[PDB]
Amino acid sequence: MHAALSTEVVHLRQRTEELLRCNEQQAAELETCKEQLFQSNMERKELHNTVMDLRGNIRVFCRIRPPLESEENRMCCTWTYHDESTVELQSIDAQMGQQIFSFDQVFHPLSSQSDIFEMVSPLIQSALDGYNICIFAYGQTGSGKTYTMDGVPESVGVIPRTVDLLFDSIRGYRNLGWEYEIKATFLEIYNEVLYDLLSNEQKDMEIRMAKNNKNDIYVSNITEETVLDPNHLRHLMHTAKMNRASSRSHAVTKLELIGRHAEKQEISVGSINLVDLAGSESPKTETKNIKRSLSELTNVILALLQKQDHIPYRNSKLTHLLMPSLGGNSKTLMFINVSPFQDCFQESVKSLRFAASVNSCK
Amino acid sequence: MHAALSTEVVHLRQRTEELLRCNEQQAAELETCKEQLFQSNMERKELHNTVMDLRGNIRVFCRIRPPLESEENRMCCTWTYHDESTVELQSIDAQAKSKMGQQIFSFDQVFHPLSSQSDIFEMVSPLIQSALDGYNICIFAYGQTGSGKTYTMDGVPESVGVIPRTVDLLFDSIRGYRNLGWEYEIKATFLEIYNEVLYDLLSNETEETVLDPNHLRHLMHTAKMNRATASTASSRSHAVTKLELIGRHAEISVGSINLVDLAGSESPNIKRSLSELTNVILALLQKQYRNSKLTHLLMPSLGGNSKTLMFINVSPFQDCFQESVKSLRFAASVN
Ligand SMILES: Nc1ncnc2c1ncn2[C@@H]1O[C@H](COP(=O)(O)OP(=O)(O)O)[C@@H](O)[C@H]1O
Ligand SMILES: Nc1ncnc2c1ncn2[C@@H]1O[C@H](COP(=O)(O)OP(=O)(O)O)[C@@H](O)[C@H]1O
Ligand SMILES: [Mg+2]
Ligand SMILES: [Mg+2]
Repeated sequence: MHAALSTEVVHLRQRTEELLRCNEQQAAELETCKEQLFQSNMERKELHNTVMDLRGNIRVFCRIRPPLESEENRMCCTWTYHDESTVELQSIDAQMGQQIFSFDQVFHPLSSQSDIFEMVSPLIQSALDGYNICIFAYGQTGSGKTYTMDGVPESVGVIPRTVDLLFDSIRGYRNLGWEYEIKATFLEIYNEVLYDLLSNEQKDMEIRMAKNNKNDIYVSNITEETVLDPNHLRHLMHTAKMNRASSRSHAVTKLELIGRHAEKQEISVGSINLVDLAGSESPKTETKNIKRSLSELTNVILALLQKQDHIPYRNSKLTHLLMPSLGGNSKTLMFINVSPFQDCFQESVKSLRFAASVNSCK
Repeated sequence: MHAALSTEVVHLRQRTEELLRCNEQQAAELETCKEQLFQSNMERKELHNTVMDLRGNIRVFCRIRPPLESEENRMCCTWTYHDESTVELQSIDAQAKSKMGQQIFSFDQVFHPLSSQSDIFEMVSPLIQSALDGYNICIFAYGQTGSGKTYTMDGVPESVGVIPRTVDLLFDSIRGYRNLGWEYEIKATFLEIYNEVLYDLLSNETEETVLDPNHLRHLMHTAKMNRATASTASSRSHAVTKLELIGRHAEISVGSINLVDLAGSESPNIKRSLSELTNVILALLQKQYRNSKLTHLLMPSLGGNSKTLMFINVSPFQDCFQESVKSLRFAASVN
């Protein structure tokens, strides 16, 4: 019947016209809501940045690790916590002035990995909002550096926790229209010489100005993996640590967050630089450059603090590598790891001595 | 053939199922968006608290009231909002931008004339829950007559304000300390001032605890009514409202609440209490009392270790311009 079809058409055009209409109102609401969400996050980002500014763009921490179940009769020095920020160490040698230092926070032998991450988590957000972060673990060998950054399968550290935070955040960000991409890169620094950790073929790399920014950095010939998913990253990390076989080398692991918002044509890029510094201990029993680097690094932070105008980042491979992350907007976390034992008293006092020169900068 | 019109019935069935799927697609994106937008608003407001708590012990909010349903003939000046906390006013006449032509001030928050009573109280909220943690909160209303002070502190039975709204939460909080055990006693109080002569909003010529939510809500409205002031018979009265609290774990958590509705800030009597409050306040901020009955009276639920809060009410009218600028100036001065 032609009349049936004719009637089904007229109805069809009716449902189509009603749907096109109701369909254009959603498009309209979706639009404003989109705009107000972008605008809202934007302010949220700024409100977050203010809080980071108020707690400090450069904060120093202290972490005396618990003693190992295998060597304990080496009477740990005498530790006293004058408050959750100030700590003092005395030696058990029967008779300097005193040895007391202030931090932004002090973690004792019972502070869990989870507890230290809580000092870092806020920064994973800043990196996602386009800021650069640097996280160091400074101290003598055996004091706690590696266990703090990487950790142990039994109890994980800063880096593994950051990746879980990253992917969880990144995943959520999608609901805002941001598509994030992570650039992974791992490297080492023995004698002012850079070594890639995702390859074996020796190749000479070097720090050079970046394409679209003479202020940014670029390491030529290094492996820069574009993370596919957390499996891909887990593979990369395990693979990295693999070839890392030391306490006289600087291990840097950089994750660069490239956020791309398509419909708003806005781009965001921040970076996390997790550094497992080399032993700060003094030579006893040739290690020229290792004392250079560490001092250069601690001088650049001290400069950054007193707002020194022209800073010589190039005076060292490391300080040159992290230069764009030691800049203005940047935030820097510094974990001073320490050993409780007697034999480390003088060494431990050396480490801690950075806490005084940091705030004496006022 | 004409049965060839089955071509269009088919072609249409698709457009139909097309716009149908596309209908259902936008409804999902729009649900996620409102969802996310709501998460993004919460975070923003909490970080905003952390910021205000991190810097000072005194918040300043600015509130611009919309034109009353009866003032379609009053001219307004040009208002400009640059942020959520930066507002500027420009006079209507040219010769006005001839002298320091830039009136722009910054506060912890600026409320548009279309801001709901709930939007306001939402900034105050964080301070009520703070009283049960031991502090002395202090809420103020400042501005000329016809600005929004009373409407903000109290409100209208159709639209409740801060003083009422607190109450609600004040309890919903105790319903939370009464879990493993803790008991509270709401010591309410109601007074006022006229010309340095304190009266009372309860009896006629006076602290009674509260043992019933609506009970507190009663002596509250009683006071509201006992507050018999039709316009300038209230242009010089300071409507204070003490509300001390105490709690012992079921070791006596003492807090407070000091809601105030100051007198018109514009030119007139004495009104020194204000020029006095200002000094007392700027001096506290400077961080280093009986010049007015007011200051002296609430000279403890202030000072150090107490979170205070001030509202600056303004009218969007051109004839108010100097008075407004006078009010923003003051606030800014705190700023
Ligand atoms: N906080 C800690 N808790 C438990 N073990 C720790 C802790 N810190 C360090 N260790 C132990 O120290 C040894 C090597 O750790 P680490 O301190 O990172 O060396 P380095 O200080 O040279 O980086 C390991 O046996 C590790 O388990
Ligand atoms: N934010 C507002 N929204 C709607 N009306 C308001 C607002 N603020 C004040 N008003 C109106 O202004 C009039 C007087 O209010 P109010 O500001 O309390 O005066 P005063 O500042 O002298 O105490 C009332 O009619 C009130 O409804
Ligand atoms: Mg190590
Ligand atoms: Mg009034």
